[PDB]
Parts: sequence; structure tokens; C-alpha cells
Amino acid sequence: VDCVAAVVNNGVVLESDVDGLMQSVKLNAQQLPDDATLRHQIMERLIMDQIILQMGQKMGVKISDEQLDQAIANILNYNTYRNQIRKEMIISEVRNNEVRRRITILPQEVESLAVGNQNASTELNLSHILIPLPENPTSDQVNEAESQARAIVDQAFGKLAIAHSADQQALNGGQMGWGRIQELPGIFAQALSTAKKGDIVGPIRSGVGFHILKVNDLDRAYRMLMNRKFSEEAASWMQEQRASAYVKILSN
Amino acid sequence: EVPDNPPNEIYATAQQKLQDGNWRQAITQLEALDNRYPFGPYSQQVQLDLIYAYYKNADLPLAQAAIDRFIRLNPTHPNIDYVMYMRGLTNMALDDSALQGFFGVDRSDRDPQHARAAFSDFSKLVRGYPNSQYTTDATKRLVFLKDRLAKYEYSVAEYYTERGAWVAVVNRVEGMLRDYPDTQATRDALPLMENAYRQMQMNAQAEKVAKIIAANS
Amino acid sequence: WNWTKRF
Amino acid sequence: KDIHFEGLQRVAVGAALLSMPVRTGDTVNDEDISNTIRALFATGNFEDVCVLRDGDTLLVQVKERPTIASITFSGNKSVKDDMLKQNLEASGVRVGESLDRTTIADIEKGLEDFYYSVGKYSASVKAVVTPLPRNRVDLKLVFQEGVSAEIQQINIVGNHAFTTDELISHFQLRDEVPWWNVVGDRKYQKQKLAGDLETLRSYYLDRGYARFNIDSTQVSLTPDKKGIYVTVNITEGDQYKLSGVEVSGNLAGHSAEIEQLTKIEPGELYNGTKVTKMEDDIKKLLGRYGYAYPRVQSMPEINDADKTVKLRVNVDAGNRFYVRKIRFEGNDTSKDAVLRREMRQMEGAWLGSDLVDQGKERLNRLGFFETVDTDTQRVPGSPDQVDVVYKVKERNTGSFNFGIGYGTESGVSFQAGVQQDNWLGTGYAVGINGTKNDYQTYAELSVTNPYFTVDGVSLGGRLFYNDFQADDADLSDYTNKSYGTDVTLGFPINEYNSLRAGLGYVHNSLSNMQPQVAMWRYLYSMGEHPSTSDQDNSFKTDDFTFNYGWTYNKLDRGYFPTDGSRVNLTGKVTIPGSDNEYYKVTLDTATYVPIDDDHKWVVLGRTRWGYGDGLGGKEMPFYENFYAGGSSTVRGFQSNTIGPKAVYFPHQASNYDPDYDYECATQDGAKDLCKSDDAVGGNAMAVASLEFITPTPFISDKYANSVRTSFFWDMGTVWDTNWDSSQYSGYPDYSDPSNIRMSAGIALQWMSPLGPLVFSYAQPFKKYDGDKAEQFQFNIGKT
Amino acid sequence: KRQVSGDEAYLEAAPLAELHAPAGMILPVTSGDYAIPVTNGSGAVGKALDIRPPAQ
Amino acid sequence: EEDVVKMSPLPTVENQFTPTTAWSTSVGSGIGNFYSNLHPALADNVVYAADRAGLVKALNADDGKEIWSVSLAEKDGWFSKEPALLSGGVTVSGGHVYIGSEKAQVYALNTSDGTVAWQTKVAGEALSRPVVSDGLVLIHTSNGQLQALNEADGAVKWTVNLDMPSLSLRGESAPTTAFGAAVVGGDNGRVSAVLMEQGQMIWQQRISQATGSTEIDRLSDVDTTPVVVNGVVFALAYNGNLTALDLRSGQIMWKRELGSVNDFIVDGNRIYLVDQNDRVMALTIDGGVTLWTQSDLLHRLLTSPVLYNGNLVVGDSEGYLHWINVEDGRFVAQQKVDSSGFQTEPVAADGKLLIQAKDGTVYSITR
Amino acid sequence: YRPDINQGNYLTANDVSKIRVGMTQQQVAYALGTPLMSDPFGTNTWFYVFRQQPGHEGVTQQTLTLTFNSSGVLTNIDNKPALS
Ligand SMILES: [Mg+2]
Repeated sequence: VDCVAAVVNNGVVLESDVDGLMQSVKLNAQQLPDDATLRHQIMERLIMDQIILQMGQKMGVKISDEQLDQAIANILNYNTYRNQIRKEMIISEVRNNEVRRRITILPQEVESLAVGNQNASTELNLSHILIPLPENPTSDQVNEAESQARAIVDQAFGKLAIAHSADQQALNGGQMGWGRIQELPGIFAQALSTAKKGDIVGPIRSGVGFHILKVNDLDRAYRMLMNRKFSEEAASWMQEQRASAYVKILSN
Repeated sequence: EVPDNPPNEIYATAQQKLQDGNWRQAITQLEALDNRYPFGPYSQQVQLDLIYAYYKNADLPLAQAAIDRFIRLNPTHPNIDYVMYMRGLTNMALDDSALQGFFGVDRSDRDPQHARAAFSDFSKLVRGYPNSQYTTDATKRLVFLKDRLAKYEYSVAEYYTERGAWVAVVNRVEGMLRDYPDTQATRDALPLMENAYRQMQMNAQAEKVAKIIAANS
Repeated sequence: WNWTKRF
Repeated sequence: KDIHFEGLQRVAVGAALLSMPVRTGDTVNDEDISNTIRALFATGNFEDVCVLRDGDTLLVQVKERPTIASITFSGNKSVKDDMLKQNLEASGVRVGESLDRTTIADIEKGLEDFYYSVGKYSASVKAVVTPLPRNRVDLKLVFQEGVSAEIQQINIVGNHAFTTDELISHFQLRDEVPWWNVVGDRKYQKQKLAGDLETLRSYYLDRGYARFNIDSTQVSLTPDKKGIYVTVNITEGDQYKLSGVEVSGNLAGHSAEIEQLTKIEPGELYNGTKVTKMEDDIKKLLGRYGYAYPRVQSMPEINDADKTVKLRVNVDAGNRFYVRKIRFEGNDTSKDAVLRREMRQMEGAWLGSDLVDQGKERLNRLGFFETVDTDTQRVPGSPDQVDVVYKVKERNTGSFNFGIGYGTESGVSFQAGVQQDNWLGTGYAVGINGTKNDYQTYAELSVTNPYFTVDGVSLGGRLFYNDFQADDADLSDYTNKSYGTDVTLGFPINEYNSLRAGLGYVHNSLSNMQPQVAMWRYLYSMGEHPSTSDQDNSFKTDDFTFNYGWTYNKLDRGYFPTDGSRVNLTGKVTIPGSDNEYYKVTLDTATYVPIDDDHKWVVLGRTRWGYGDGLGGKEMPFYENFYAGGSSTVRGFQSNTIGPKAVYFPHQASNYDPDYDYECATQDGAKDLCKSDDAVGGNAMAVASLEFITPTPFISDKYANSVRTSFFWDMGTVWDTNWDSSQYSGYPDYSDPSNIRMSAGIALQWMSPLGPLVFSYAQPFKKYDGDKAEQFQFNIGKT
Repeated sequence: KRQVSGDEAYLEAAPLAELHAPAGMILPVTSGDYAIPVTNGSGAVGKALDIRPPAQ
Repeated sequence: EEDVVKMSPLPTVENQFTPTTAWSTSVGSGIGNFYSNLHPALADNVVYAADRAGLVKALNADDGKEIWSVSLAEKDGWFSKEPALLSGGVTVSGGHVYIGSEKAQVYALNTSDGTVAWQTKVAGEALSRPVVSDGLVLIHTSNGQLQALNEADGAVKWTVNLDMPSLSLRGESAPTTAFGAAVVGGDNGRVSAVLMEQGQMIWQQRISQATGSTEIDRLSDVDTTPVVVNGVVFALAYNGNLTALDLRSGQIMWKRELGSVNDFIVDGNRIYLVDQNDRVMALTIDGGVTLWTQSDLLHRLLTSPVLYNGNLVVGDSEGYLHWINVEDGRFVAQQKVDSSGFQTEPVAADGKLLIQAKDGTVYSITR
Repeated sequence: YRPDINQGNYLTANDVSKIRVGMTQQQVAYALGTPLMSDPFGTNTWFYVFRQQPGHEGVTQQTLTLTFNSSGVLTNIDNKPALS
């Protein structure tokens, strides 16, 4: 009744947690595609979380409880809910810890004082679909990845954001909340130049993969550029950790 | 090639090969059992069988390594006297390592460091275990090793008499009289020391050596 | 050529 | 309620029970079983587990990690398998425990690590996990070692005085290794680089550059990690002089003799070799006086203004140490006497560092040991007594040689044999050898004791069997099957010198003798009068010879000598009571005079003298006559074609065939004596050769020294003093030494991978009738 | 190479008899690091001793 | 002995055009197997190719006819020959042909006839491009000294010592000049900017994440020419980081986990480079986000990429020229050019793509 | 022929003159070093033998016998400068 989906490093992802998080996204959902693809995406996401968990549950300390209680109170089985929140707030913290060291922010033109920069006009509510690719997606990966990306952009979004996405917002649907112009990756800036209400943005070539955007709604620059660099570097490093790990799929 | 059978049958087959007289299969079976199941059931008996098989197969270096592993792993063991006796046997077999055959060469003037190690090992065995079943056999082997070491020093003294190194001859026979005073090689080397003293015109000591020879002839 | 082999 | 495991074939059940919180008689729910399975995988005990639905209580499935039963290595050409198995052991995974798939990549990079260290900067490794029942897997690592990182180029910067090629020629690291030359290997090593840097320093200090300094040494890899570039950025100074030498320190009362060692002539270029030789001479002088460690520091005070060097030779004669006993370790085969008789340092004497070094060098010269190390251990409880312990690693001394060579002199030379140079570790060298030329078949069995006397006198016996086909040796046809024994004492009277004296019985069987004047003269003088017909004659002699010899060998280099002299005076006189009554003296000489400081230009004076005659009532055997011509005696002539020519008698050959003339056969139409061009040799020869050795003209200087080019001029005459010029007047007087044949030519010598190749082209500008002028001579690996 | 050492056929060594110091002098001190203890037992020698490892 | 991987199979692609050699002009033995930076140059219409043996040919770029040819080797009698060992790539800016040599001699020849305008001994092997800037010729010797020499007089104006590791990679980083600041890549991972007048240390920043292995494999050489765009210096060490740094301060604008010893193009908002594994990667400039990656040419010993007619061109050690698309990185075209192979970088100047092979035969390609 | 056969202590021929009666064993053992040969049978009778046999030159030996007592003080000096 409680099998194992995969083994990653010394850790193992179960089937109880996979099904539990699937039921969680089911209750949260928004409409979702066929449950088989959700199964595969959920095991992919839990493998993604566990590999980076190995980077931090053996070195980084553990989150406190009362600050966790404050966060959950601000926003079923109580033990399981508390286990999930302890499971996710530590992984967000360690992801931030690694990404901060993989990013440098200078007070120089990196700060982009020269604050207006490119026009930063209004916050945008946009969604993201990512197509994961191997660090070496040459051979045929990009070729098939291109075919899937063209199919996705032609079709469009609620289905596809869960179908074959890779970011942590895959199950949520790629929602990013409000986003200003400079708070987005550099590849997305040119797409934003052509963005429009309900516009579908074609796949954008990147080492992380093919990114599909759809606009839903139309010292200060420090956080904007930090958000854009955090997005780019986190998207890169998630792929790096995915490639630099031992993952096997158990059909059982 | 040994299949991964339960330890009891593999051990029984290895033992049957041991009394059968065919060694190499016994070594292979014992090492397979030890490697597959490290520190398993009755592992010390397996180690003892491995040491015995290595010694009997003329594979002296691996026997020495296994004996060292056993002695550092079991400083207080019921059959520790046995493993020290096996170490001494391996050292003695290293002593008489003739390249082709054991003939009139007698290997007395060859490398004695293996003989020295074997003598130290058997001396430790007899001093620590004077009631073991190998006690008098180890004593006889010590007698032979003392004879062989004194024969080596006698060969050195004989060569130095041939060369004319009379100081070297005197020192070597003095070393005999100190370390090996009750050996036939020392009795044969006493005339060598008398000759060395006479060739150096130190008759004050040549007469003493002659008196010693006369009193012990 | 000269061959010698140490046995 | 009740847990029922299904795995645990290898892992003990108790480990799973303690690693699984929920057990028999415990609360069962999804959270607890999730915690138990998570903690079970936390320790990594099991590779895969599951819980199978069962109506009866609980059920657990377990799949342990597959234990490795054997380690398989394939394709590891450059390194031994257990070397990488030690790597696998050091990682933490070995046979007897499970295999971890995560650790596999670490293993792969670990093998890359030692391939990087050994010099293979590109050697991929692939893991293969072959399944085996009872939860087992066998790793079969496929090694694919790339191209070894060879030195692409060695460059020197700032060497304005000397070309880069000339300096790299002496380096043991080689950037160019021609296929036709054996100059080393292109593999790069740290120790080799340091040794070649020291070689460069020695080369520059030997030419007067006291201010020479190696500023830096850049070792660079080609971005493919296949080629290595060595750039020795140096700063050569000027060619300094040697103004004077002073000695200091505690000379221990031997100041006069030390100063007598330190004579220099002013205005002479500084020489690092001469400075080191002076230091070693002072060291040897003090060691002979009983000082074990005579420290000698020759610091140069360098006057840049006048460009001179003044040597301050600080000398500290240390305390006298005495060798309590010399101990030999590792001589399991060779007896103690074999190693001790090679020692110059004597037990019970004062320790001498030079004596210990000489003993170590002699032991290395024995060849019985892989390596010889010396340790001057301090005797406990004694301030000045030491034990000179020698640690030797015994070699497989016995070896069988298999040589194949070709040359114009002897056709195809098939050499074979087996020799144990350390028979039973007693020092005796036993050995059977065999040679097959176009004309000579030699079979030897020599047993020699190098130390028959403790002074170094050797005693060697030799059973030899020589089947000599004279017809194939470009001579008058006769087959000499000789067999006998020799017993020779070699006397090392002095270093660079060796006398020898022995007794040897030889039985000669002569058959198929060509009727001719010289051989029949010898047979007549031996008391036999057989008919001049019957080509297939038969003769048997039993002759006992006292052989003596003297070899003076001052050649500084065994191969391609540049200075010194090698003289070999070998005589053989028949003792009374032998069938033959004759004496025969031979004298080889090869003197090398270097006419330049670099020893590139050499003058080679090579002489080859010989004189032999009977002792009254007998003549010298015709098979003992000297020969000249061919390679190494008189180049440009046919093998053994110089000397008296056979004068065949009118006789009937065994087989006849028209248009062959069968060397004056009666069937061909011969009724009177004829002058034949087939040489027979003479009882005396005199050969000289002036050979100007020059650097090879058109060649890279990196391996120019490996190819010796020479311009040779050979004089040579072979005459028979017993020639009957009275009753043989129409024929040329073969007893005339004035007929000195001369040839001049060029020659190349180099150690090709096919052995020592020696080519030569020579024109004989003064040759006589019957001398076959073979313009081109060569010899491919006679060894 | 060492097979014959399975049966070395020793015990031909002569018994160790200490030398007697004549009157007027004394032999050098033994310093018996190579001394033979008086330890004795049954220990049947001459291949009569079983070198087979005793299992427990 | 076979390489770590069978050198990547020839990627069969449908070429959108027909790449042909406009003209071919052989150079004797053409540097050879020896690794060197020696590549042709182009001033106005003359291709100045050089050779390891010391043979320098100025050719007409339109048809490959010898405008002139000179031999720089200094033979001594008939005993020994001294090839010039030209390794520094040909650089022709101010009417002079500047060529470095491994004999620590840099030669400036006249473009008019080929006579040696001057020749100067330097600290070590002038393995770098003798770049020309501000009336000065800057070279990076193999010894580790960045030397600036008078453009016409030829005497060394100044010399700056850079740290050299125990082991390094063949080749030295050619200096890049901007706003009177010369930026070089030291072999120890330190990218160093100095003045252009006497060369005092403006700044020095480590860009290599290497030395972690603590072996002779993780060499941290910076053997690529840094590129200065918008006042930002892009450098690419070996087994290190593709780092964009501030030119004035030396602080790292950003870094990527990329290591290479091949020159990279920085144009517009794109950076195209060839990895140490001979992997063709295109990244952004704003944050270094890798736009695309080509591993089909893995371990094929690619040359430094160039931009020809809006199309990346890369050689390899097989004589193959691969035209890689700028946008998606897909192999637009593939040409079998030579059999010896390509080691040195091509040059894309005046609408002409010039390339030397490992036998030195200079080829001009038309797209 | 035969190599150099050196044996025993190297008597400098000036250190031996510095030896006088009454010195303890430590002082002489410092002056000339520990003798190669003692008297293992009798009392502390140190034999310093400077023996040299060159390459067919003739063996020259200088014997120096130091007869101490039980107390460790020198009593007798029997010097033989040449081989009798
Ligand atoms: Mg470099």
C-alpha cells in the first residue's frame, strides 16, 4: 500500500507522499489533465524536491516551529499538514541559500540605477510553462522538445502547465503572481516586448529548456533585478541538480 | 571457481580437499568463503584454514599477511599459539627458499633475516606458551635456526679469513661467542678467530682462544 | 636484433 | 500486528527489525509505515522495499542492495589491475559488501585520477553491472585509455650560445624519437624533468657559464591533454675563467695534499665537471685517511667585472666512523659471499663513503639484483660505529637470448642460448650459447666462477664445437668440425686491465679439403702424404694449446667510444704432446683520440696484427690463418679475401657440371696448377685503420650523437711467410708483406630498433689480383 | 619453489652444548636474545605433529 | 590506444548552401602537429599567413596569389638548421606584420615587401597574439610575462610578471585593450588589467573555480582573449568560470560554470564559445543564461568559433568545417575541407573567411 | 689485483701520543673512538689495530693495547708501531 517511486542519492521518494501530494493538488484544483500524466509529473516533482533536499538536510539546519506556525496561521490530518509544511519551508530556505551564493549583486550598473532602466511600467500577472532539457539536449532532445513546444504553443494552457512542465509551479499552473518588467528573466524581456492581454508566447530557446509565457493581467530596482536573477539562476540550478543525481523510475 | 553455496557445505568441501591433499582448490574455496561472508559464523576457523592452506601451498607472503591479520584481529585467541607457530613455519620456509632445489648448498650463507624472524617468533611462542602442543617442536626448530644463523655468521667469518679481514673475523667470532655460544658453527669458528689473532700478531688473545679450543675439543 | 628474455 | 518479511536473504533480519519501528503487536497506520520505510532507506540497508497487501496481518517485501562478488577490469593496458582494485578499496566499496550506484561515478573519476597521475591525462572508464542471482552483481569496468601525453616539444629560451637541439640531445626526455633510431621515449615524468634540468645545468657549467641560471621551467599541456611542451627559460651568463682555488675549514692536517689536488692553470674556463672532480678527489683523499663523511662545499666567488671565478672549497672532515658489520638483506638466492666479495668497504674498518658507493656500484654491475640500496645505520650505544646494511632485490638472473642479425661478412647470423649467471646463487655463471653464420656453426657451454681467488681471479671452462665451412666464408672449400674444452684463469691485475691464461684441448676434423699449395704444404709438414685427388679428404688432429691474453680497456664509453684505447693481445702456443706444434699471436687495438672538447670529432686508430708459425718440424694449420677484408678488418673488400690465394692442384671434383669450371677440376680440362682467386689466408696479417669520426652532417642535433658517421682509411696485408717462392715463381710472391691493400670509404653506425646497424661504402683504390672489391659492406644487428 | 619445505626433514642438528671457560678467563656474556628456553612437552616431532588447524 | 570516446561521429546535416574554398595557398609543413596560435591575418586585402619553420607569405585575398614570401629561419652553415618556431598569430594593424616565436623573438615585418622592420627578444615563448594598440605591441610570453614593446622602435616599453602555476596549458591569453587598459588572462586563473603606458596593476581577479581537485587535471589557465563590451570584460578560464567582470573595478558582474581555452565571440546580446569538451555553447550577456548548447561535436578538438555571414564557423582536428546556426544552434552546414585537421582559429574579415589547417594550407571560404 | 684491505681503528699517530696512563675509558673513547676489538675473555683490554694492506704493497699494522682495570681507568699502554 506504500511502495517507493524512485531512489535519489541516499534518500527515497515513496508512493504515499506522491499520492498525498496528488490529492493535495486535486483539492487545490483549476482543471487538471489525465491522472497518469499527473502521476508522472508528481513523481518528477518529488524527485526534484528530494534531490535538493539531500542538499540541505545533511548540512543546513532545520527550520523552527513557531515561525512556521506564524506563516501557516497567516495564510485534514494535522500531523501530515505539519509534516508537509516542515518539508517545504526548509527546502525553500536551502534553495535560497544556494541561489544567493550563485548570484552576485553589485552596487554598480548591476544595480541598474540608469531605476527606470527599460521604461518597469505596471505589474503583470503571467504564467510560465517550461520544457525540461538535459545539460546536453543536442542529439534529439531539443528536436523532440521543439516538437512538444510547438504543439503546446499551438494548443494555447491549464492542461499543459501541468502536463510537461518542470518548475515548482508546474502543478499550480506556472502562476507567478504580479510581476514587473524588470523582475523577469532576460530571455523573457523580448517576449514581454511583444506581450499582450491573453497573448501566447512561443517557446524561447534556453539551456534550462523551452519556456512558454501567457500574460493573464496587466533601492527599489534591487529587488526587481534580484527577482529576475533568482528566477534565471534557480531555473538553471534545478536542472544542474537534476543532471547531477542518480534517479531511476520504478514501474511497480 | 566456487559457487555461492551455504557456508557449511563450502567449509565441508574445503576440509575434504584439505585431507584429500589437493591444495589449490582448498585455498580457492576457503578464500571464497571468507570473501563472500566476512566475519560470519565460525570465521576464525576459516581464517585458520586459510593460513594453513597458504602455508602448505608454498604461498608464503599471503600466509604472512593472513597471519598478521589474525594476530592483530585476535590478540587473545584460544588458538593463538597455533597461528604464531604457523608464522614461524612460514618464516622458516622463507628462509630455505631455494630457487631450484634443496641441495648441498645448504642455504646457510644466504639471507638470514627470515631465519632471525622465525627464531624470534618461535622464541616468543615458547616463552609465552610453554605448555602448547607445539612447544617441543618449536624448541627443535629454534635449535635448527640457531645452528643456521651461527652457520651464516661462520660463513661470513670464513669469507673474511679468505679476504684477510682479521678484525672482521675477530668481531664476527666474538659475535658468535656472545649470541651463539653453544653452536657447532661457533666451535668451528673458534679456530678462525685464533687464526685471525695469530695473523695480527696478537698472541695474547690467540693463546686465550687456543686455550678455549683445547678446553672444548 | 637481439633477444634476450629473463625467465 | 505481525510483520512478515520476504527479503533479508543477505542482511540479517534483526537489522530490518530495528530499522523498522512498526513490528508485531504494534499500531498500524499509513503514517507509521511511511516513517518505518523512510528510516529503513535512511540507513541504506535495502535498495528497494515494498509492503504487499495481505488479508492476514502485515506483509513486507525487501530487496537488498546487490552485493558485489568479483571485480573485473578490462582494457587497463597502462596499469596493473590490482592497482585500480586498491582504488576501489580506498573508495569504500569492495567485494564482500553491496554495490552503490551513486559511488560508481566516484569510482570512475578515481580511475581517472590515477590515470592522470601515471601520465594518461585522458582515460575513460565505463561501468558494467552484470546481474547474478542471490542478489549479486559483478562490475566489469571497461577501460578506454586515450593517447598517452607525449612530449610534443622541448624548448629552451635564452640559449644564444648553444642551439636548442644540442642541449636537448643530452636530455633523457625526448620530443623527437625517429623510427630508425633508439633515443628513448616521449613520456614525460617529474623526476625525468628534474634530471634533465640538472643535466642542462651541468652542461652550462662545464662550458664556463658560472652565472648560468634556469629562470623558470614551464610545463604546459596541449588543450587535448595529448602533447606536453617543456620550456626551460634560462639565463646563460658569460664564459667565465677560473682565477684561483682556495681551501678552508678543518682540513685535519692534510692541507698540503689537498692543495696539491687543487692545481689549476689561470685563464682556463670554469668547468663544473672539473670542480666536482676536484671535490670528489678531496673527498676520496680524506676518506682514504679515515674520514667517513668529508663534507666539501665548493662555493664560487664570481667577479663579474673581470669575469673570473674563485673557488672557495670549504672542507669539513667529519668524525671517523667504523663499520661494525656489513649486513646484506634480500640476498635470498645469492649467498653472502657473492655480495660481500664485491664490497670495497671492509667490515671492521673505518667507514668510507666512497668505498660504500664503490661497493654499491659493483653490486649493481653484477646484474643479479633489481635494485641495490645502502643504509649506514648507527650502532646503538656507540658514537662512531655503523652497520652498512645492503638491501638488494634479487633478479631472475637466468635468461635466454634470441638474436637475429644479417651482414655481408657472415650472411644471416642466428644467435641463441640460455645462461644462468648466478647458478644456485653461488656466483657461478653457467651458459649454453649458439651461433649460425653462413659459414660457421658454434655451440658453446661455458661455466665460469668469477672469483676463483678472493682477489678477483676468475676461472672459466668452455666446451666448444665449431663447424666451419670455409667455402661459404669466401675461402677454399674445406669443412673443419672442431670440438674441445678450454679452462682459462682471468687475472684482473689492474682496473682497465685483465690478463688471462688457460689450457685448451681441441680436436679438428678436416674434410672436403680443396687440393692447394698451402694446405698440402701444411699436411706434408705434418707427416702425412695423401694423394692430391679425392676431394673429400679426411684429417683429424688433437691439439693442446696454452692460451694467453691481455685486454686493456680504457674506453670511456662502451658504445660509440670517444676517448681511450682497447688493446687485446691474444696468443696461443701449442704445449708439447699435441699433434700441432705452432704458436699464433694476435693483437687488436682501437684507440679513440677526441680532437675537440665536445668529443664530436674523433680519430680512431684501429690496428689488427697477427703472426704465427710452427715450432720446428710442423707448420701453422691452414684453418688458423689470419684473414683480412670485409667489415671491421678492411672495409671495401670481400670477407677474408685479402691475403694469399689458393693455388689449386689439378684434381677431379666430386661433382662436375659444364660452365662452372668447379675451381680447376680435371673434368673441366685442367692438367696443370692454376691461379685461383679464392683466398686462403696467411700465417701473418697487419691491418691499420685511420677513421675520422665526424658528427652526422644532415641530421637533427637532438639525435646526431646517436648516429656515428666516419670516414675510414684501411691499410691491410695478409701474407704467408711459409710460401715457397722458389718452386712457385710464376705466381705472385704471397710471402710479401709489401702488398699492402688500401681502401677508403664512409660508414654509418647507429642502434636501430633492429640492433646495431653498421653500413659502409668503400672503394679499394689499391687492390691486387684476386681481391674481390665489394664496394658496399653492412651488418644489421650482429648482437 | 618451496614445496620440499613441507617436509624439511630436520632434527639432524647437533644438540647445543655450551662451551666451558678455561681457568684464567671467562667467555663473553651471552646476552641471550637467541637463547633456547627449557620449555618441553610431548609435541610429537618428525611429522607426527598435526599442523592441521584445530577447529573450535 | 584509443581516445576516451570515439571522436564524435561526423554529424550528417543538410547544408542550406554549398560551402566552397574560394582559393587555396599551401604553406610549407604548416606549423604541424605542434599546438600554436599561428593563424592568418588580413589588413586591407592581403592575407599574411606564417609558418613554424619561419616562412611568412603575404597573399592576395581575392585569388590567393603570392604578393611576397620571406623566410625568417636563421640557418648556420650546413650542420644545424634553426626554424623560427613562429607561434604567435599574425597580427597586422599599422602596416606591420607582427609574429611571435617560441625562440622568444617577436618580428615586425613590412607589409610592402616582407623585410624585417624589427625583431626583439622577449622574456619567453611569444605564444600569444602580438596585439597592437596605442602605438604598442603587447604579447604574453609563455614564461608568464606580459610585455609591451614599441610599435616601430621595437624595444620593450615595459614588462609585467604574472604568476605561473607548476603545470599549465599550451598557449597564452592575448591581451585585449580598452580605454587605455590592457586585460590579460594569467595561467593561474587571474584575469589582470594593467595600464597601457607603464603597466601598473589596475586590478587582478581570480575567475577560476578550479584547484579543488588538487591534481594536475584541473588546470586553471585563462588562455582565451578577454572581450570588452560595454565596459564589461568577459573571460573564460579552463576548468573555471565564464566570468563577466567590471573593467574599472575588477568585480565580477556574473559567472557561469564554463571552462575553455578557445576564443569566444561577444556580439549584441550573445556570447558564443567552444567548451573545453569542444561543446558549442551560446549564452546571454545580461546574466550569462545559456541560450543553447551543441554537444554533437563533443571531443572533436574544435577551433575557436567565428561569425561568418551570420553563421558560426568551427573547425576540428579532422579538416571539417561546421556551420552552426546562430539562433537555435543546429548545424546549418558541414564541409570536408582538409585531411590533416584544423587547430588554429579562423579569421572572418572583409567578408572573407580564412583558415589554416594543421598542414598550413590556407583556405578562403565563401558562404 | 687485491683492493685496499683496511682493518681496525684509524690511529692518527697523533691521537695515540695524547694517550697517557690514568685516563678513564670515556676520555680515550672520545680521543680515538670506540675500538673495533675489545678483550671479550679478560678485562677491559682495548685493542686499537690500524692495519692496512694495499694493492701488493705489504701489510703495515700498528697495534695499540690499552689495558684498563675493573674500575675503568687506564693502566698499561702496549704500543707496537709496526708489525713485528
Ligand atoms: Mg596558458
